Amino acid sequence: LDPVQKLFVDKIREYRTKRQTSGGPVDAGPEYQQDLDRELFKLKQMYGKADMNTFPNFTFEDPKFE
Amino acid sequence: QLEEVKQASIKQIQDAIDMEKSQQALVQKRHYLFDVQRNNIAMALEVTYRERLHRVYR
Repeated sequence: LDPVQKLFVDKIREYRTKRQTSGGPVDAGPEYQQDLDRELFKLKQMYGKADMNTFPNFTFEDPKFE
Repeated sequence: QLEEVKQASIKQIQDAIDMEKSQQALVQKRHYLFDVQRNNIAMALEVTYRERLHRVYR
């Protein structure tokens, strides 16, 4: 064959179309969402429920000595 | 006669030697004891500062 780049055009088109109509799962419809929501929770479990928009800081003390 | 002179000889020098050796030891050993304790203290804390840096950076 011969069309190399004319095929790539055909693929290209839809990439922009979706981006310029963003909303939900993008023409996917709810179906992408239903998985996503679980996945995002699961990843929280790997780091525990520590907030990620906070900065942590604490003090630290002393024990018995000699 | 000669027996008592050598016998007394051991016993009188003994009580000295031992006590001058005891005296010399306690000076350096007691200063060492103090020293070692300071040692052990300092360590722990730089550790405590060090550990916090690793922990929070993680």
